[PDB]
Amino acid sequence: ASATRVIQKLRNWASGQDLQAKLQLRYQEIAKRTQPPPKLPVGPSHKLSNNYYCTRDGRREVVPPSIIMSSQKALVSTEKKAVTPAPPMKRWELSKDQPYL
Amino acid sequence: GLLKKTTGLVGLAVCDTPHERLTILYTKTLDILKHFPKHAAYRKYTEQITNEKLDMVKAEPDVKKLEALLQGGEVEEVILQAEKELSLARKMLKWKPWEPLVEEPPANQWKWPI
Amino acid sequence: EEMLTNNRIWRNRTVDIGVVTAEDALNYGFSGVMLRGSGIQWDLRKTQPYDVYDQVEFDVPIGSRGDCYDRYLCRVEEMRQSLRIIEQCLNKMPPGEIKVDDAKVSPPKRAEMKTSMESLIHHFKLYTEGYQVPPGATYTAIEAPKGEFGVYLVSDGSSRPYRCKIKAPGFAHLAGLDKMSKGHMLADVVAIIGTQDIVFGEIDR
Amino acid sequence: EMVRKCDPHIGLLHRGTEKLIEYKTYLQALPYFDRLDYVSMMCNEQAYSIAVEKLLNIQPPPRAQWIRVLFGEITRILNHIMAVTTHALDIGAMTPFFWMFEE
Amino acid sequence: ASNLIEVFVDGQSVMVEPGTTVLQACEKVGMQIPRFCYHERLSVAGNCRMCLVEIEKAPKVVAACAMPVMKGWNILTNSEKSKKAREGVMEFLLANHPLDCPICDQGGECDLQDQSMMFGSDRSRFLEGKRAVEDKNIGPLVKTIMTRCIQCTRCIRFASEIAGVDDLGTTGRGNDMQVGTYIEKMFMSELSGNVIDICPVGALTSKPYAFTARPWETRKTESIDVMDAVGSNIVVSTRTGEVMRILPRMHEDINEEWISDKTR
Amino acid sequence: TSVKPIFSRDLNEAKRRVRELYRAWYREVPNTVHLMQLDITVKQGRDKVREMFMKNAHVTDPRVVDLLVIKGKMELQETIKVWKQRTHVMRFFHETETPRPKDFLSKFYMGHDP
Amino acid sequence: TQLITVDEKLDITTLTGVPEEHIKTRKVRIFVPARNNMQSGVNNTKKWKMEFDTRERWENPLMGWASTADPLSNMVLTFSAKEDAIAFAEKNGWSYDVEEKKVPKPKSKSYGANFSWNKRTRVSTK
Amino acid sequence: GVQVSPSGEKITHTGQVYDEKDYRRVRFVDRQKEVNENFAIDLIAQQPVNEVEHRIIACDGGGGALGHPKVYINLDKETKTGTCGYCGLQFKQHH
Amino acid sequence: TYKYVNKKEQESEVDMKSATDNAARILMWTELIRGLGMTLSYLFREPATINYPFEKGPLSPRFRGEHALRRYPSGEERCIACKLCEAICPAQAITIEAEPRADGSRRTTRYDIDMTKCIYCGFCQEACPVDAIVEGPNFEFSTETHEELLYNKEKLLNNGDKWEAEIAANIQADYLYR
Amino acid sequence: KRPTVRPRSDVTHKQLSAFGEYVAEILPKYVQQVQVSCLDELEICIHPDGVIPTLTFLRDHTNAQFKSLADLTAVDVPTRQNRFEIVYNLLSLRFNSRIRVKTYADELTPIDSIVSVHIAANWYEREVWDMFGVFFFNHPDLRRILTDYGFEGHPFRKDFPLTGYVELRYDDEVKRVVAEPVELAQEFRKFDLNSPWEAFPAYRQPPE
Ligand code: SF4
Ligand code: SF4
Ligand code: SF4
Ligand code: SF4
Ligand code: FES
Ligand code: NA
Ligand SMILES: [Zn+2]
Repeated sequence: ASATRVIQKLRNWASGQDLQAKLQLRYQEIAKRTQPPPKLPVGPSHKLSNNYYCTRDGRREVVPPSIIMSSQKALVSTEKKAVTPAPPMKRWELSKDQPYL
Repeated sequence: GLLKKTTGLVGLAVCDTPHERLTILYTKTLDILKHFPKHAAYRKYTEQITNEKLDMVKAEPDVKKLEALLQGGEVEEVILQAEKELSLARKMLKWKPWEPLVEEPPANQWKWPI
Repeated sequence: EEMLTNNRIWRNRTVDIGVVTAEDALNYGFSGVMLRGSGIQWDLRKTQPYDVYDQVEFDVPIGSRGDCYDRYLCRVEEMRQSLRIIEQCLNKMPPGEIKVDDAKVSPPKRAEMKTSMESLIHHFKLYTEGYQVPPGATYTAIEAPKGEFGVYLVSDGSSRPYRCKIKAPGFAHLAGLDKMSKGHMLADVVAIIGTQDIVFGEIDR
Repeated sequence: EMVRKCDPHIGLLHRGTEKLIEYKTYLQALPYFDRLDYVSMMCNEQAYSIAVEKLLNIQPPPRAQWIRVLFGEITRILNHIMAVTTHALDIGAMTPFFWMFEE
Repeated sequence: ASNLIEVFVDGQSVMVEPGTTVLQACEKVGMQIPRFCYHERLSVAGNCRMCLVEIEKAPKVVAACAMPVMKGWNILTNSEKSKKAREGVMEFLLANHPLDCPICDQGGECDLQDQSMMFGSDRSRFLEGKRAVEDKNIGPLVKTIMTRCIQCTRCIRFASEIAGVDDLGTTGRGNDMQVGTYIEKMFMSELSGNVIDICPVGALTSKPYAFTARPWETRKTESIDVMDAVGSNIVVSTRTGEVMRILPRMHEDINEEWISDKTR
Repeated sequence: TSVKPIFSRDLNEAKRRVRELYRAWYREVPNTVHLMQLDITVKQGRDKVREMFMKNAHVTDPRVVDLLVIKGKMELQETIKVWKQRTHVMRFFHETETPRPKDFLSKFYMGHDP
Repeated sequence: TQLITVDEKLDITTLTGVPEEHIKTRKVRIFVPARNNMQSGVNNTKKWKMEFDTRERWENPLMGWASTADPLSNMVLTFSAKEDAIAFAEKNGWSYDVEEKKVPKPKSKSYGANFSWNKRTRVSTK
Repeated sequence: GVQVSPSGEKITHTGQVYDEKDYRRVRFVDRQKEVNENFAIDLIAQQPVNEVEHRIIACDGGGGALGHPKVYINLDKETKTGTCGYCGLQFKQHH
Repeated sequence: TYKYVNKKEQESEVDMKSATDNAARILMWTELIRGLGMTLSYLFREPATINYPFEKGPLSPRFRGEHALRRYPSGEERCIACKLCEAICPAQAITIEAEPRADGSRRTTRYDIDMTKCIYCGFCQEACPVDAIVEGPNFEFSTETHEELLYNKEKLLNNGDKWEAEIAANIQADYLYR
Repeated sequence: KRPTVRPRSDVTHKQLSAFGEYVAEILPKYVQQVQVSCLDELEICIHPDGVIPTLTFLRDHTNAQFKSLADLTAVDVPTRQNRFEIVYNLLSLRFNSRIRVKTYADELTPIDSIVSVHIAANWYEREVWDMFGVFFFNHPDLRRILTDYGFEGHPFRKDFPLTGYVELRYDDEVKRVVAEPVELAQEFRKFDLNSPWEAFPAYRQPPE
């Protein structure tokens, strides 16, 4: 910040940039090191009614894997059609912001 | 349409005659598939996959429009995949995966938690 | 970029150094920039998004030559795209709570812990036993800065993992160093180690 | 100076993290992930947090996910600085390391 | 054989003797009903109501510890009504319970803590003050912190039936009902120390053991008592090379669930 | 008692591999003593090889013998390549270890361990 | 590829890297752990456990910490059946003692017995 | 507070002090045994007893969320004070 | 969406002008001169170096530093030997023993932190129900021996008595975020 | 819509279930089990003979194209007679999908190396050999990768102790680093954490 106008011109010319607008050293633009106290909000389960845990228990909704085929207990068995694991991924579009560097 | 300058992928070169090359590979794949047993699922499904792609190649003479139908990337990636399927079919003929299960596991081999 | 990008010495040390083809990169187990440097259009934040990545706009830099110079350009541009995401995160930061409102998983706030009987019990149990995880296994992957970072985590139903296998992207990349270094000098090998972007905390675990 | 074979010997930083995690609770195991790719710390945490969240069948709240992406991309910059400038330092260009490590 | 009757636990058939309770039928399918007042070696009490479970096609939940099973009943141990009954009961237990877990010896091996984790809600909506009761001195072996008591009456039934000492009872009624001796009196049976185990909460704890250990620390060594010729099976809890306490180890043909105060 | 073999169908075929590995270790000792500058004789190095082989002389299962040879070939490889350092080779000789006495009385005096 | 005939006990002790002292002098206990009498839950009495014989712990002169020379002092292995645990100990060459699982005996509970006309089961208090 | 054993070593608030014949005393030669001098047992006993109008008083230790979990203390017994199990403060009922 | 980082291969014809500009760039090292310009521009920038130890790097109230054991305003210890910190400690760096104090209080007789096991994670101070164990702000406690970093209860209580004024003020600044 | 619970779709479960049937019908010689978890992850469990045919099929078949091996690891389950579960995690960029292939092994039954299918498997198989002691047939260069030179045992086995059997120090008499039996100033403290009350009734095992 304290560079003379001559040195500012020199370093601006040498770099090819306007360095004074984006100094890497921090001055008064940053936050104060003491702040007012926060008051944080509470989540959606902070209710006094209609809030039974059994209606919002994600862990108790997990179940064992579905057995599609088992050589032991579950036989898997017009021409049945072939399938893929998922549909083919669509091609990405070229960026409109800046397609080429 | 004008021939591609690059495929966009390092090591994959542009094909000058993609329609001909795809026809060769797909036709070759259907020949080796006739050597499979009729009931083998690999035969039935691979025949469906290959015939569907062969009919697209017959249908569309434009490379760009053909790439849109095949949905397998650049036509050179489609050719590469076609060669991979043919190589697989030769191996499946010797492996014979259509045969019954070679052995059951121990009863609790796949039981989790223990 | 002013120092390196167009510098003829920098280009002489990185152009056509450690060229990897797209097909080899896939078969060698490469991910991240080691794929995109060879033109493979893949990035898990776009293909398999997690958290709020489907709500931000950014571009995936793609290489054309599969060499160290293209991978350097990809990483420089990825930093520019990160700034683009950060800007959206700053403006779109929503209000509300910062952990799941579910005291059998996330510990309750300290004021609740010191007032309510349930909160104290749940605080006590979460910091001693921990939460039980229903049995199962997942392979979870993200687009880490070095490539696909994965965990294969097995639960046996208890509060301790049964098995945790970590997939480090650099483990496959270093395994490809011998492939990438063929027909190159010792000084090139120094460049190719750098181009893989390797940390041994993750390769060795 | 032509390189005929590269044989990388590793395990010189193998510390048995994966075995140690078996003796930890899920929360106790979290800091081990900071110390894996210890240039991309928060991204390692995020991978493990998502895996646990999946097995728990719970989701983190909206503001947490925006924070996690925000810091994920800060971390990516932290990583790419280290990747680019040390790579340059190994090729002889020492100066970019210093400018960017102040960032 | 002919006396066995068919009931269902969540649709699975079980053959049980006449008089078998709903709680016991669930045991035969490996399902443990939550409980506080029930203890299999004491007389049924049915006062805590943590074992309430829905019977299919019946609109009132039944106390599983006391209700005999009827032929054809389908016990839905995980139905929404069962689950909401457990949450409601747990919420009542925790309303006046003291925020004592850090200073309470039961912490980490507490059935109130654990069944709260597994069957209760995760938060409190109780916005009042809490009850607090004074503590009774019943001797050098058992410490009483009766604000933690949940009025399950297990100690009263142990003292009367197992130990043959009719000195424990309840005084008052309503929210003010207090477990104790009314007068200043010592609880010094040769079996007295077993009330520490069967008290589900930290209301009754071991004076010699107080504050020395947490249960996740201790290594358990299963062993035998030598203070007499009975050969009671015990667990020797140790930590960092030191013996911390002696617990009973169940053996149906010797000491069942109990030990003597010398053994303890 | 029907098992898959690894390499050897019987203990006689496995013994043949053991003798080959023993020959390879025997020839390597003088080169290792010389290249690593170990402060031991060649005779002392070959006696140690012998003692390590006889630590497993009681094994009868051909599969276990197969895996002992596989591991012995690996150890030989990291010795010939000088991937092992002197500290690693000298570890076989336990030169700072006070051996545990084998009689009842000496163990009784020392402590409680059998 | 074909099968071969290996008519001997499976024994992998030479491939495990365990020092000989910690194979031959060790004694494992195969048992179902007893219920903690402080709690009524029975979920921890469902699996078979293998644990090693306890060895000497001593006071660390500096801090007073508990020191040990037993590398197996914390080893606990879980098994779905007694026969799985026995099989695992035998192939590792560990002498073992196996204790039979203890199940609580079935009991007759009658809330009505608390109010008997002429039996000693009548409770004096509720 | 801090006292000294016959060997001259300071005794801690936990009652620790080496024996005269304990070799481990060598560790303090030309160094020092660290002993905190503010014994909590002596300082808590210096606090006055709090007089209250009710038979149940709540203690959270002061400072609200900066203290300890809020607990309720019974003051019916007139022959002794109710002590807080967390912070050790004493309360007595006025009548 | 994707972008090319090095696909500028729209090959075109070359004029004399552009061929000469290319010739000047090669023969007169112009891009190498731009590099020197950049390093020259830094020469005349104020350096980012601070004058340690007279100046310090900025820190925040959340900073995790050297541990301490705190008291209530009366002087009574806050720790009531619950062992939640010991249970959660991911490094098993905490060792605790306790017994009834002479006045019947639940208090520790051992509270050790192996500072060379500890990973300075702050999990202990999250887990403590009474704000007894905290990581303070001090980070300048390097020692000349390993043994000096095996803190016992007396050391940890002296750290609390040494640093409470700053520790209290940092807790007042952050506790509403906890 | 229930803010704390993870949202779920049935589309991926149906797609993965159908592809699971497809794989099982094509490879009945090897496929022992197919399942799709409620996390929507497909696992193909195969006999160990089927490793090379199965993984070749998944790499090269046009409707599969699992060309990227994400990772390859083992799980030790001592209660199983084949205690080692071998897990392959595969990625298909074409269909943006993942699949898991599982087989098993014991201490004396090697698995086939899949380096001819994925060169990526090279170091992973070395890691499995090093950490678990499972041998791989036809591996180009199989040897330890993470452990120290001359290290004895496979530390990721459940019955290998956490701190091992040997420790290192510098000995001034011989002037080198030496290996000695492990002796700990503070023993690792074992915590018994499991609640004796059941957490997940959906996974309750039959009472037998
Ligand atoms: S009895 Fe249980 S819930 Fe009550 S204070 Fe003690 S540990 Fe906490
Ligand atoms: S003191 Fe314990 S056993 Fe007795 S009634 Fe109260 S909670 Fe039940
Ligand atoms: S900061 Fe972390 S590692 Fe250190 S003592 Fe606290 S919990 Fe343990
Ligand atoms: S410091 Fe806190 S958490 Fe640790 S034992 Fe003391 S009161 Fe409990
Ligand atoms: S256990 Fe049935 S009401 Fe108490
Ligand atoms: Na109790
Ligand atoms: Zn208080």
